[PDB]
Amino acid sequence: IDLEKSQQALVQKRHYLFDVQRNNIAMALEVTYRERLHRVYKEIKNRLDYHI
Amino acid sequence: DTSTWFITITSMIMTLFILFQLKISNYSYPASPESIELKTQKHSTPWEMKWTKIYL
Repeated sequence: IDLEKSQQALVQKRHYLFDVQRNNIAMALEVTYRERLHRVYKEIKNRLDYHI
Repeated sequence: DTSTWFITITSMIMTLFILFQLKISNYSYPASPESIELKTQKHSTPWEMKWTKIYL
């Protein structure tokens, strides 16, 4: 009994953490694209603030 | 009485020690039965360790 569940324990463990590695890198590209759209507004706000 | 001459019994004693080494050789010791329970425990524990290594 204890070695039958030892089969099934590693097949629910592995598919959870192998999609966490999908989504831990998925957030790494959104927060570097959201900060790409935001920064290009910041360095054109400096010229909208300087000449006044 | 003080009997004599001895050519008798002593050749009929070593035929007897083919009998007594036949009967008493087929006996059973209670202790040997406690030894076979020990090796069955360590084998499945290593087999579970072979299953734990099949996990790890």
